[PDB]
Amino acid sequence: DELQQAMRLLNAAS
Amino acid sequence: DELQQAMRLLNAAS
Amino acid sequence: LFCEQVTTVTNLFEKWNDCERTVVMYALLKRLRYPSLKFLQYSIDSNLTQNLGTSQTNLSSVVIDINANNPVYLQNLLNAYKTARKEDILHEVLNMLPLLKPGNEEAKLIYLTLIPVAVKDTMQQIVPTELVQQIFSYLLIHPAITSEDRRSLNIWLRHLE
Amino acid sequence: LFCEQVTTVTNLFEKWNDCERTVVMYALLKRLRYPSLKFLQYSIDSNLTQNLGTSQTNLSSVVIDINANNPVYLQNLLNAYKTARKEDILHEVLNMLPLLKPGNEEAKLIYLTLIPVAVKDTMQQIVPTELVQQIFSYLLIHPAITSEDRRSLNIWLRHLE
Repeated sequence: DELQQAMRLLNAAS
Repeated sequence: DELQQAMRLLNAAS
Repeated sequence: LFCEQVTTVTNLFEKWNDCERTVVMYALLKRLRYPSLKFLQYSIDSNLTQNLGTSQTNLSSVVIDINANNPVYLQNLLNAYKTARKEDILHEVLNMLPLLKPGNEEAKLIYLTLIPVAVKDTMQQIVPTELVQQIFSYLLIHPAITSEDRRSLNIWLRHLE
Repeated sequence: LFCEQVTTVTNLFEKWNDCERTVVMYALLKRLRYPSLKFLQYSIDSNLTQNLGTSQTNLSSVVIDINANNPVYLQNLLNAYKTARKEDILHEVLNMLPLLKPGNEEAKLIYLTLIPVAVKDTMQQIVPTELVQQIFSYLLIHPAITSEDRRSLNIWLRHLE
């Protein structure tokens, strides 16, 4: 899901 | 103030 | 760490009923800045169009909205509560209250005529106290409910606390 | 108890940045039913009115809202990025993107014209990796971005995953 994809990027960025 | 009032009523029911 | 913090929050949320979810979401919005509120406004306008575009939830959503703002539906429900079906009617009121549109005075008046009767009924144990506590919770933070309305309802809140 | 699971969620929330908070708030809105979404729509409206009625935020909110949807302003920031101040310009793009209004094609195009350049610059390490991931996070869940736009952008997401 695009929302899951977004949480992964936000995960990496933390 | 009404927000905390509500949080209490919801926690009372908890 | 982030995906984990989010999985914690998400779980605690799904362990919450709709009233607890709505009240908490209301409080978290007060910790957001303007650009975020606008994004969520446009986001809900997609999720709302989404619900009203799929049979699964379209009709139910359209109906509860009109019913919650239709003085004719609400008056007819108040006339039936007094008599009986109090718990089911109170559940219907709790399900409909969040949809009360700011500015709908006719509808607001009927909601505020029923709340007193229901607090008195909870004191005589005719109706579950949890339901009335959830109704008053929405009433305390409701955009459609004024400061005056709240002061006039304060006498019934003391008993609920 | 509730006030204890609510306090846990509020604590992790205040440990999040504005992008992180807004993305999670979008996720939580998906775990809600129509009445709750409508209640929050009215609540965001009240919060937005309050934010625009105080000097601590009014001018800051009006200008960012207009700038984010102004094709002339955005084209000039793009023109300014290619040359320098890339980092600063991307922070500004990250703060304005949440305000992009669904249907504003003129502005959306300029936005989708900078992300590729920003992606290429992260792969040469001209600009920070987290900023472009934050911007991409919004683009994936943005109510203004179409599935067709997301397809054209996947060629750039892989480089960031």
